[PDB]
Parts: sequence; C-alpha cells; structure tokens
Amino acid sequence: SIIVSPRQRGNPVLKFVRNVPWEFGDVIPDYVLGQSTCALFLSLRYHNLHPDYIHGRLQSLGKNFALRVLLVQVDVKDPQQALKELAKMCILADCTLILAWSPEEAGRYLETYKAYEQKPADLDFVSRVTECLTTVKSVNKTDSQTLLTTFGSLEQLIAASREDLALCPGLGPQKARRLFDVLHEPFLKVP
Amino acid sequence: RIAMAPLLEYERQLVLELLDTDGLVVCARGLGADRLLYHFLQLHCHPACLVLVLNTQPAEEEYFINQLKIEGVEHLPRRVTNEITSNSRYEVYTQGGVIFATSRILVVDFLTDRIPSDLITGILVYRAHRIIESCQEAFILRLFRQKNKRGFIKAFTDNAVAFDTGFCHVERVMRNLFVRKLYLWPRFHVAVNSFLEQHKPEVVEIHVSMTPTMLAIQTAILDILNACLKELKCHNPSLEVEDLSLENAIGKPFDKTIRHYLDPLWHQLGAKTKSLVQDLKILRTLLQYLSQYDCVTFLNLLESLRATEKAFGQNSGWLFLDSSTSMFINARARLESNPKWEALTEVLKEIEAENKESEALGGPGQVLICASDDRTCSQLRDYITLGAEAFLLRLYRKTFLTIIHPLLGCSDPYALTRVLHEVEPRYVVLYDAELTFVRQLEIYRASRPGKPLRVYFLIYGGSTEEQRYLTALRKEKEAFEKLIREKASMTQQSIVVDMREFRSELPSLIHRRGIDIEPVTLEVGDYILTPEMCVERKSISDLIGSLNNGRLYSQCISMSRYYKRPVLLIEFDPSKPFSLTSRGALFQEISSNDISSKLTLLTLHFPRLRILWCPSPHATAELFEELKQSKPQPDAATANPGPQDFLLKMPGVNAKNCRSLMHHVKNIAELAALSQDELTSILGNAANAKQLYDFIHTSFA
DNA sequence: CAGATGCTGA
DNA sequence: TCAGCATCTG
Repeated sequence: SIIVSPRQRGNPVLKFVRNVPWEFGDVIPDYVLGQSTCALFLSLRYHNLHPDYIHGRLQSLGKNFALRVLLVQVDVKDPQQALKELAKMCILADCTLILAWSPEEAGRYLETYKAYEQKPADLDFVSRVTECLTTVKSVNKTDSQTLLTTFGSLEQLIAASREDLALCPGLGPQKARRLFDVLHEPFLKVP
Repeated sequence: RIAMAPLLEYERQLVLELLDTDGLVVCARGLGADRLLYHFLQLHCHPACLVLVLNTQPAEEEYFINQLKIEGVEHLPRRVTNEITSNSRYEVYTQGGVIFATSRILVVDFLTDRIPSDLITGILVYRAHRIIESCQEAFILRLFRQKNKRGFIKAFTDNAVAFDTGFCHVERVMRNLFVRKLYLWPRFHVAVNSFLEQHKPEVVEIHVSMTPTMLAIQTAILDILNACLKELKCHNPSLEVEDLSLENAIGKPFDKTIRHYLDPLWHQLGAKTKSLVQDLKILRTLLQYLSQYDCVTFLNLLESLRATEKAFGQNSGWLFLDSSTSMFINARARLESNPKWEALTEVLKEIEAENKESEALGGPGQVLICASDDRTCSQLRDYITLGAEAFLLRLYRKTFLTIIHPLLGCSDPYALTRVLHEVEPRYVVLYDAELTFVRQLEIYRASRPGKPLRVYFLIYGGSTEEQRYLTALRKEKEAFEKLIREKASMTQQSIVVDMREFRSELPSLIHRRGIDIEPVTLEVGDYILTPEMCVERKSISDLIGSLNNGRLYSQCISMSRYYKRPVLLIEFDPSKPFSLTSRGALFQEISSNDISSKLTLLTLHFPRLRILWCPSPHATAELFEELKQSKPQPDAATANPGPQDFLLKMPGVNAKNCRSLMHHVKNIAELAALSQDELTSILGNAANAKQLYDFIHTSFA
C-alpha cells in the first residue's frame, strides 16, 4: 500500500520489492509507509554532486508526520566527511538516519518498515524466535539455535513427526516429545 | 649480595645528567636498562615520596622485590592489583613507597577521584618503546600533566630497532611524553668503548661443515620454495612488494609481512592461495626442524604424518605427492647423522684433554652447553649418556659440570642469569645468540681479576641462523645510525563519561583535542555532552549481544523517561563492513532475519531516537566536539494455558484478537498452513496478517 | 561407570 | 529467574 512519488522514476530500489504492492500518487514525501511513516531515498553520490539538494527538501518537508525516517546509501570509499554532515543534519532536524549499502538493502529496509506495526514484544530472527518460543517449555536459547540451524523455518518443524525430532543430539528425545505434545495439544475445548 | 648498588665508571656520567634534567634513555639492546631502573628506584624508596610505576611485568616484579629484600630496605615495595576492593586502595596509596600498579587500573583509579594527588613526586616510565601507537599508556601521561612544580617524568627503553619504522616519527612520540631533552648511549660511543676495551674475553670461532646429502636436501627445498613463490606471484601480481625474491622468504619478518599485505582475507578468498600459503608454511617449518633437530625425527615424526594428512584429503595439498621424490630417498637412507654432534664431541674431548694436561696446580673449569629449546637440550643430554648409533636405533624402534640449560623459552632471563652467576665456568658454548654474548661480555667486564673465559661459536656454512644474526645486526646498526642523525638534527568544555567506558579509544582521543573531562559514576548512558542529550556507544560486536538479550530496549525505555533526546552511536569497520543482509534468504523471506530488521522496529517504537554511524574512532571524537558549538556545559551534580501463552507471544496479536482467533480455529497447524486472506478477512487489519506471515514464514541463511 | 545443565513447579 | 531431577556424554 506504499505510494511512490513520480520523481523516483529511474530508481532501482522500486524493482527490488516483490512482497509489498506499490502505487503512485501526488504526495509530498517520496515514500509513504502506511501512516505517519515517511521515507526518503538519497545516495551519497547525488549528495556529493549536489550539496544543496537535501537541505531544501528537509526544509520544505516541514513537521507533518509523527516519525521521519531518512535512509541514505553510502557509496564513497572515504565516508568521513559526508557521513558526519548527514549525522549533524539528522541531529539538528527531526529525522532518523538509516545507513544502507545497496539498493536491495534499501528495499529490505522499506519492506521491514512497512510490516512492523506490531506490539513492542522485543523485550535477527534467532533472537525473535528464542524470545517467542521461550514461552513454551523444552525450548531454550541453545535448542532454538539448533532448531534454526537444522531446519531454518517453523513449517518444517511443525510438519515433522515425533520420530523426526529425536535424531538431533544435545536435547534428548524426551524434550522433543514433550515439546510436540505441548504444541499439538489444543487449548480451547470442542464446541 | 646479588644486588649491586654501585655502577660502572661509564654509567655514572648519565645519572649525573638524568637527575638534573629529565630525558629519554635509549640503551644498546639492554645496555644497563634494568641497572638504571633499580638504582633510580632505591633513590625514591621512601614513605614520604610517592612514585608510581607505569607498566612492568610480573616476572621482574618478584625479582626486584627479592633484590630489595636482600639489600635490606626498611620499606618493601607493594603491588596493587585487581585482588582487593576499591576502598582498600585508599590505604595503600597513602602509605608511600614504590607501588607496582597495572596499566588498566591506574586510569580508573585516577579518573574515579580516589587517588591522593597533590603529593605524588612522579611516575617512572618503563619500556617507552610501546607508546608509539595510540594505546592506553598515553592517557596516563596526559592525565599526569597536572602538577605545577616538582613534576618530572623519566622514560627508559632498550629497543632501538622499534623506532626505525615508516610513518612513525620520533617527534610525535616525544611530544606525547612531555619530555624536552633526549639522551643517547649507543655502542659507538667513546666512553663506552674505552671502558670495555681493557676487559674483553678470548672468543674462539669454529666453522662446522655439513654433509653432502644435507646440501642436496637444502637445495631441493630452496628450489621447491622458489617454484612455489613463482607460482604464487604468477597468480597474484598485487602483493609483489611483500615477496620481492626468495631471500626475503627465508628471513624472519616474512609471515608478518604476508599477514599485513594480505589483509582482505574475505575479498581474496581462494583455494589455490590458501594451499600455496600452507605449502610455504610447511616448507618453512620443515627447513627449520631439519636444522634444529636430528634427521631421524624429521623422517619418523614429521615425514610420516604429512603423508597421512595428504592421503586423508586436501590438507597439505596434492601437489606434494608427485614432486620432490628424491627427498623421499635421501631421508629414508639417512644411515648417518649431522656433523654438529661430531663437532660438539670433538670440542668436548679437546676441553677434556686440555683440562687433563693442565691439571697440575690448577683447577678445572665447568663447561656448560647452551640449547635453543628444551627438546634440543633433552636430545643433547640423552645422546651423551647413550651414544649416537644407540640413540638412532632407539628412536627408530620406538615409533617405527657438563650442565645443559636452554636459552629461549617462557622462563625469565633472571633465572638463567642467576644460574650462570651461581657457578663460574671457564669454557662456554653459545649458539651465536646476541643476548648471551652481551651477557657474557658484561660478566667478563664486571670481574676484572678473573679467570680468562673462552666462548665458542657454532656457525654452519650458509645456515639460516648466521644470516638472521647478520641481518639483525645490520638492522640494529641502521636504526642506531638513523636515531643518531635524527637526534643531531634538532572557554573550556566538559563531557560526562561513564566509568565502565574507559577501555575504548574515545576517552584517549577526547582529552587530546583540548576539551576537559569530568567523569563521574552513573547508571544509564555512557557519554553526556549536554544535560538534554545522552549518548551510548555500541561496537559492531556488542550491538548484536545487546539486541539479542533484550537489555537495549530496557536501557532505552529507562533513559527517555527523564532525559529529552537520548541518542546512540554505532561503531563499525570500513575494511570488513557487515552487510546485515542474508544472501540465501532475501528471496525466500519477506525481508526478515536481520539485526537491522529489529533495529528498525526499535527505532520506530521510540520516536526520540537517533542512529549515528562512524567508521573510525577519530570521527566520533570530532563529532562530539562539533555538537558542542552553542550547547551549555553539563554539570556533574546532576549525574490450555500453554497454547494461550504461545499465541500471546506471537507478533500482531492482542487480547480481543486472540480471543476471537481461538474461538474459530483449534490447532496451530491449520492457521500456519493457511494463507493471509482468511486471517485478514476474519480480523480486518491486514498489518497483523502481514506480520504473522512474515514471522511464521521465513528462511535462515 | 558417573556427574553436567536445562525440564518441572511458579 | 529460583529449588529439585535425568537425559546423553566424557
């Protein structure tokens, strides 16, 4: 549901998103990630060639959205002067600096900002899976890391039977059996 | 009385010049370096004067304590380490005397405002050759410049070859030590050569030949090494300066230069390059062990394991299976031995005959042999009491006065010096070592009316040890000649820094820019440039550990509740920058499984968060000063249930959401295998469905 | 043959 | 995250 400004016609970042549909519209920000989340693409080469390009845009943007996320991609072999100026501009203004290294990384950043309107449960996928799977028993950090490095996804773990989980050493077959029994057991009664 | 307080005649002139005016003393590879430190420590070993040690070693501290206890000092020097509480250090620093502290605790104790200052006489700097780089030793010297009068600093060093390095000037190291004058006492001096000329022993050099088979083996090894070097240079013309010819590969500073030139290991990843490097290392260690040890252990203990390693896989490379076959014939036929043992036996028999012929009204001498390592010493001790052929047969059938002491090893040289001083020998055998030669020269010059000691030399024809000893002497002479020519050619701000953040290079460079440092204990944050901003620094390795455990969110939610704009700084590396992206999972996942993915959610949940990036520690030091152009100075005084809980932890759920979802579905597999259309139809909000699809469907890479 | 650290309970 | 207990491993 993202809206891309018509000024970003020849942008390679738009050809990297596949899991999120996009559209066009006469909107002031370049990228609108839902609501109160505006993104702005800017490369280091364009900033070095045209120094009076991001200041005017930041001054004309104003204070309309709640949070402003300004992403920048580094391409200079010596990012010691432009990076400091960008950090100073982001500190003086009200925006968040995001460092990128490739257009695919910028597309990944956009797709991540688009679909993270969830609750603040973060109190890498290994950390997320070891925080979301530790609520049930027979799952610790080591077991979560082993299940991530041996399977790679939750579908292959929930699709396997009890005998297919008793071949990994370091956790025992009883722990896997108890985990499967806790997982496949329903909570609500039949009604 | 092992400790000698008086010095020689050539050493009394320096103490008269160093006591009045402070300066840097550079010895000639240990030309009385410790003898001057021990003399200077006794002059300030009083409870009234407080003298702290900059940096020393635990092996020398016990020896110095034993020497001072033997001398009979009324107050023994103490040692402060990380073995007691912080409050217990207030009584040790106030008692007085020489205190042997560490290089890491001295900075924290000085910056924690708990050291009894305004009464310290000075600090003796030992081994000043390590202050060339921006290490933690410079911060102690920078913080010490706080006394108006009676402030002195004495720096001692004995490594003159360390100064002969490109992109490293002597003036930069001299300006970082607050020393104006500079002293020097090389071997080419007149006062040192005139005193050591009347006391010189009689050294006898004996050239030992080699067997013809060993010469052919060395020639084949050199040919294989040259072929490998040519093959490496043909497939890699970039690192041409590191390997100019085959002579540099035989030298010692070869592996260091190779590791320095081949810095981008992840960029030049190649099987052929790694195989050639391993082959070069194997050819080096084999040529070293062939000349260091016997030939039987070269074939039975070295040539046997390499064949099995090559037959097991591609560890040693397959290019050594159909090449250098003649080396397998000369090693198996060797049977014979090396002429070194024969020369040693001949020297021993000559010494025995000389002692027997001069046994009338004369006491014999205790001849001792010196070994490079413990294995060579054990081999020499077992060969004498058994024999040559007997030992050669025993080693082949196993697997299928006159005191020997090693020289190089983990043992401190003080033990070897005490052993050599315990018994006075008459004929000493050396391994062409410069340190042992200097020690023998000093021993002979210390005792004028002593017995004439004879030092024997063992140098093989065209050996690596002789070339190394010649190159080291040439480098030392060049460094001395360069140092002689370089000598003969001459409103403030405050920043609150955490105590636990003093090991980084940021506080060492902050005080150098000119701004002051007002540190104090705290609980949240690391750097505070203004009372309305708090900065915390995270490296490329600590950020992952802080984001996986969850302490980062707790620290961020506890800082924004009181302060205005809490920001953070991320320190990365420009040489090896982490892409933070999965190559094998970017096509099978919805942009997940990344640290940046969690960082985005963290910076989105907290709108008052700024993400800073710096490629080098020199950039953040300037960024912290640029942000204080008009900001005021901060003050120091203001510083059934199972599946329920399983579904509750899922992203994109809520109380009513879970209550409505559990009433429709029963198992988790049905909703896991189903698409997001039904999930967004039964709920309405597509964001939660997208979050669930991104979480439950992802790939690992 | 025998002791190591995450299951069990909240 | 804090008291008892057993799987596979040294």
